Amino acid sequence: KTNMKHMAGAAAAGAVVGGLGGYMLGSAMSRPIIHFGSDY
Amino acid sequence: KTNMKHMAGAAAAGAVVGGLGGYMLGSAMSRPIIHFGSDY
Amino acid sequence: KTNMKHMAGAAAAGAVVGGLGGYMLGSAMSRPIIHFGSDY
Amino acid sequence: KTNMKHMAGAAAAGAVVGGLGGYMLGSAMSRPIIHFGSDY
Amino acid sequence: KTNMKHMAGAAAAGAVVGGLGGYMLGSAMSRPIIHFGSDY
Amino acid sequence: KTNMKHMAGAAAAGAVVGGLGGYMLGSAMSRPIIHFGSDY
Amino acid sequence: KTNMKHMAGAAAAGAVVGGLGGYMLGSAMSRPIIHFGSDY
Amino acid sequence: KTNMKHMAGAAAAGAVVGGLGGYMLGSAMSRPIIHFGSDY
Amino acid sequence: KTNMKHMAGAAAAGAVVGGLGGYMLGSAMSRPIIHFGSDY
Amino acid sequence: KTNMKHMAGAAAAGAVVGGLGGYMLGSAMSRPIIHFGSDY
Repeated sequence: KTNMKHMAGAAAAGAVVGGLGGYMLGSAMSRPIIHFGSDY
Repeated sequence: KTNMKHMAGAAAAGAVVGGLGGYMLGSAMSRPIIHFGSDY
Repeated sequence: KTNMKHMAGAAAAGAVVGGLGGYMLGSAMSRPIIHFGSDY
Repeated sequence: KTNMKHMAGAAAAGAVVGGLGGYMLGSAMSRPIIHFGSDY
Repeated sequence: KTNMKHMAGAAAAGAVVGGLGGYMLGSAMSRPIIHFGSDY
Repeated sequence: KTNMKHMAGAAAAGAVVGGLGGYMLGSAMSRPIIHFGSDY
Repeated sequence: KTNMKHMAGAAAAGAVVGGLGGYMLGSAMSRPIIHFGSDY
Repeated sequence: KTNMKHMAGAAAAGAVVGGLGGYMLGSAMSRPIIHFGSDY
Repeated sequence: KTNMKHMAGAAAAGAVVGGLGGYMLGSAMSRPIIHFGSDY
Repeated sequence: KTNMKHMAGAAAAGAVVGGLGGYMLGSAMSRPIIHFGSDY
């Protein structure tokens, strides 16, 4: 029995926020997640 | 028995928020997720 | 018995929000997800 | 017995929101999902 | 017995929202999903 | 003057090749492209 | 003057090739393209 | 004058090649590209 | 004059190659590229 | 004059190669690239 499981080459997560004009009284929220496969 | 399971080449998640004009009294929310396959 | 399961080449999820004019008193919400196949 | 199951080449999900004129007192909501095939 | 099941080349889902004129007091909601075939 | 040009929500291109039976002395070639609109 | 041009929600291009029986001495070629509108 | 040009939410390109049976004396070539809009 | 140009949320490119059966005397070549918009 | 150009949230490129059966006398080549927009 041979097993190869739960792999990925490259994974990247991020966010870019830019304040250049206007007022921006609110918010700029970002929550990007990456989850692989869990074994049971 | 040979097994190859739950793989992906490249996975990327993110968001770009740009404030250049207007007021932006509200919000800019982003939640992108990536989940692979879980074993049971 | 040979098995090859739950794979994908490349997967990407994200959102771009741009404030350039108007007021934007509301919101700009985005939740894009990607889920692979789970084993039972 | 040979098995090849639940694969896809490339999968991408996202949204683009642009505020350039008007007021936008409301919302711009987007929830695009992609789910592969689950095994039972 | 040989099996090849639940595959697709490329799958993409998203939405583009543009505020350029008018008031937009309402909403712009989009929920596009893509689901493959599940095994039982 | 206000301008919004050359946008798309999500774009994905790929190919899946599976060798499970037969001989496959030939080839399996795939070249899928996606090009947006160019400005002049 | 207000302008909104050359947009699409989601665009995907791909191909699936499966070798399961026979000989396949020939080829399986696929070239699907997607081009948006160009400005002049 | 306000300008918003050449954007996309998420873009992904890839290929999955699987050798499980047969001989595969040939090839499995894939070249998927994605190009945005160029300014002149 | 305000300018917002050549953006994307998330971009991912990759390939998965799996040798599980058969001989694979040939090749498994993949070259997926992603190019944004160039300014002139 | 305000300028925001050539941005992306997250970008990832990679490849996964798995040798589990067969002979693999050939090759498994992958060259995925990602290029942003160049200014002139």
